[PDB]
Amino acid sequence: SKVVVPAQGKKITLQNGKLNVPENPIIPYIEGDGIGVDVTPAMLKVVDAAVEKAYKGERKISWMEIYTGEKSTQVYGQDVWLPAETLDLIREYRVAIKGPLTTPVGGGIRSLNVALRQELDLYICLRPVRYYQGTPSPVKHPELTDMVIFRENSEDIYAGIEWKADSADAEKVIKFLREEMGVKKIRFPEHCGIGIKPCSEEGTKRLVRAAIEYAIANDRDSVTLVHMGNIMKFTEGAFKDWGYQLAREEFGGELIDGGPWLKVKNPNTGKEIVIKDVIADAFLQQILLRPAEYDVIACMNLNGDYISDALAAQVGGIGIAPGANIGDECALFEATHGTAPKYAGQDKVNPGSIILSAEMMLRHMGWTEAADLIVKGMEGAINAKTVTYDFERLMDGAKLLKCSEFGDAIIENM
Amino acid sequence: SKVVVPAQGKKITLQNGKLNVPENPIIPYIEGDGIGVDVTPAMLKVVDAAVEKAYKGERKISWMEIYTGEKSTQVYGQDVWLPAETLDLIREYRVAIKGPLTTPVGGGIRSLNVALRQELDLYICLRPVRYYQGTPSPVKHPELTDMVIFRENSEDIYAGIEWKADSADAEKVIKFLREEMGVKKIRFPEHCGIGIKPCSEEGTKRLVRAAIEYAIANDRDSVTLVHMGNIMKFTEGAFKDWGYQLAREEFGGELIDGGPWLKVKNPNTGKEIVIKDVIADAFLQQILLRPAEYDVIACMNLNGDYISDALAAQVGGIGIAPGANIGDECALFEATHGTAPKYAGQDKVNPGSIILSAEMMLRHMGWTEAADLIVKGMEGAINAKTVTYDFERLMDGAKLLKCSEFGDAIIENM
Repeated sequence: SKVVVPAQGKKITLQNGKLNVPENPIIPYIEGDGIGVDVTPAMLKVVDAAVEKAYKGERKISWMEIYTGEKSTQVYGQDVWLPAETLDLIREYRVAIKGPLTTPVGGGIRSLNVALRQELDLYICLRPVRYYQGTPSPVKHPELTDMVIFRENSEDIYAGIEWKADSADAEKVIKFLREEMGVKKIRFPEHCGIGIKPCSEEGTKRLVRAAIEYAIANDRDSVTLVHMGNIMKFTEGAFKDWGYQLAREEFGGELIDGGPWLKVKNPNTGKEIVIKDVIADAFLQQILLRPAEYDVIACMNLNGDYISDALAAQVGGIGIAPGANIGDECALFEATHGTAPKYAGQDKVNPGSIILSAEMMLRHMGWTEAADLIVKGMEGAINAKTVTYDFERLMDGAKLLKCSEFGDAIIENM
Repeated sequence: SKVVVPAQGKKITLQNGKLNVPENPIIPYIEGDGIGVDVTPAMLKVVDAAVEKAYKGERKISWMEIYTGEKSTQVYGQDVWLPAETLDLIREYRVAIKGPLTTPVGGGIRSLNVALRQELDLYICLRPVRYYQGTPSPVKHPELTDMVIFRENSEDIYAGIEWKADSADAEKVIKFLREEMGVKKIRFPEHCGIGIKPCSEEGTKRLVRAAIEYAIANDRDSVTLVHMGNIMKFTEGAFKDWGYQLAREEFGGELIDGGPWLKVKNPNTGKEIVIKDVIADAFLQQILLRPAEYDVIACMNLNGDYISDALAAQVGGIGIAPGANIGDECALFEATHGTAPKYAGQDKVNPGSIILSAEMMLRHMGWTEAADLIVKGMEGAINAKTVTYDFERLMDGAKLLKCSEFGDAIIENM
């Protein structure tokens, strides 16, 4: 019911782990709640422009609206926050894009962002953060940050295995812990809440396999594994050891000096990719202090969340950091920010994060000329100092532009 | 066996939740491994100076060496990393100080820092981070950071309840989760590692009671509760709700506008302490971007670890951030950094973090004139630009001083 398939357009298809992409492809998009009604029109107008320019008129995306979040209840019953349908059309048309989603409070429904990521097994959350010349930054030297994050999306504490304090189930599990497993380290068991953090071999190796394979494809200098593993030996300490095992076994890694770090062969280039580890709290500090020593990061779901958001802040963008959730069978590109409902409908917020995730969506389909064009576009709009509220409270002599007008400034510069 | 009690000195005593502190008190100190052999001589020389000056000769600390870490095996059997004795002498003499401790790898022995913190129920880890005028910083505006962290120390994932992947126990607990509790959200159960994160009411309220009581004592503007609670409803989401319940019930909190944030009465001053919440990933960004809006932070063990280390980096100090572990019955002041064994014995490392934790130790005994004197001392040593390797690679026209020589520069300036 209510999604209308367009007339002209063909579905993308998978053949030999590679995508066959039509000249006229169907790409679904979820508009988003709150500021989604503003940034999703800017993204469609500028992607459309960037492929009319790049392929001088021969390719054209056919856009199809699908639903999640608040707009879905409007469209069906107030009861439904993620229609079973949406999950099928992201896997069928293989590549889709989304704006922001908030979830109802308390009321059973778990973060919709993670319902989608987990129900479609999008196990790689990829978050590249680089500096755009001319962005107001908090830090002194932000040009030294050019990092790419592979945050694991299927596991960690972020899975949602938790029981309410004084639940009949919470008491069921703490009794099992004290009686059957000999756990003395629980300080207060009466009125206590419990969560489970799982970490496995086949889940941490599929994420670090993609992170090393991406360093090889893009001629990157190092892969850092971050983990708070001196305290959590068997979940984060295990992920450090299992990621090293994999660079030894599937990628032929070899010892530097005498440890712990390894050296890996680029087959396409013969350069030497270093594989290292930093414990995550020291890493949080390492990213402000010695940022050029780090490049590709591989980490678990909660660590990757905090590191990404921190790195995005460092370089000047809570609001223009691109995102992708990727799996073997499909992919979803998303805006990374909140719904921000106070400033919604008014067209003043920044569309940068959703536009730069449409860039990431275009590089993945293999349309790199239209994507390099959307980044030529963003570097000029900003060099020319013409920008949105969030970059103008911060600087001198910038001209203030609305959200629909800033997309038109991206087209001007490509 | 081997700790020698000094001849002149009396033990500190507790009476009515307050300390009775002798003119000639006994304070134990654990030297530390690695750079501990260098920074612990600087701390003793400068504290001794700061009380000969302040009390013109009438008070004198009697220091007593107790043991943990590497030096303990030297002193007893190679088998013992934390002698049962040490735990008794910290609780008996009530206030003690430590240098850094590393733990043996793998080999059963859990992080010695947390064995001490957990076995002595030091449930408040207090970490104040402020900027010292003239420190090389990564960020543009570091003077805006003056924060104090109450990291909870008894719980969270940081407790150490974890089982090896493919352990007989790990399979015991995942079978209980799938069969008896109906857990479907575990992506890969074969070859999977598990950890438990507990969060309770009597544990989160004793930590937030201290954080509000400290804001009242020191005339602070706000108390922020950080939690990644939109994803972890029942451990971190529970700690947000339980900390609000406590400012309503024991401190008379009242609603601002209409939520969620509260307003609390200062009885000593009638000013208005705001109680707010930020979800932890956005907080990590909020600390770089709007740092003046935050003051006292209350958070769980893993969150408090990452936030502290990040805040310490922001302002210019991985290596001069003070620390205290506090409980109802005793307290331990510590250096926050690693053992750094490469640079050990050579006397080149910074002694700032252990000295500034001896400051914190002196304010707690109630000797505030000797403590204000140790901070007059550090602000001048740095204004005068005379400093250690770690602050000299970073700046212009500084004179290079060794570690024992930098303590002598702190005495000069008080």
